[PDB]
Amino acid sequence: VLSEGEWQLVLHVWAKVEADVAGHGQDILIRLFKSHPETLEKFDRFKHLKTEAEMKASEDLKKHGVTVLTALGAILKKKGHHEAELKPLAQSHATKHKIPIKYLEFISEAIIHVLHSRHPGDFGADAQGAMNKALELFRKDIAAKYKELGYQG
Ligand code: HEM
Repeated sequence: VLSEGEWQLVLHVWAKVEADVAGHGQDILIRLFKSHPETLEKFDRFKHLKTEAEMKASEDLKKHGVTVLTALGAILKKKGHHEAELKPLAQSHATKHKIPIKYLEFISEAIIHVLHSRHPGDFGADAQGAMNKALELFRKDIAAKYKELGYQG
């Protein structure tokens, strides 16, 4: 359970993300795909992209970055009371898109890296720990729905 102080740190940096959702979404998906190439293979939409330059030029990848960060932002602004928003996301990522929990750990590392790079004055170590905790809470609760459905592994 995050404290109110930890939520404030998370949502303070998140409001900075919201000034450039698309740019962040690009940088986070590119870092995920470069750091963990197995993740790119899960997207038939993107698996043609073979260089970072082709990634950065793809408008469809930039669109999907916005989709991902808009969904994450709506879950973070619920401060933990996010059951309605996670149900459908866990259901599609377990049963349709076939994404292991560990790749949600990987995209959480890429989100934390990109926020540190873009917002270092609002993303010191207090806020990095709080955002770590918020992304762990997201993973914990998606993993419980995976397990329900027979996909925790
Ligand atoms: C912060 C974590 C994530 C969030 C909030 C998120 C959110 C979303 C949303 C909102 C959609 C479209 C609606 C849906 O299908 O449920 C989607 C689609 C999808 N996601 Fe995620 N996602 C996340 C992580 C990942 C990861 C780590 C992968 C792959 C490694 C992944 C793979 C996919 C795929 C393959 C689609 C379908 C894309 C398409 O072909 O249009 N997701 N995601």
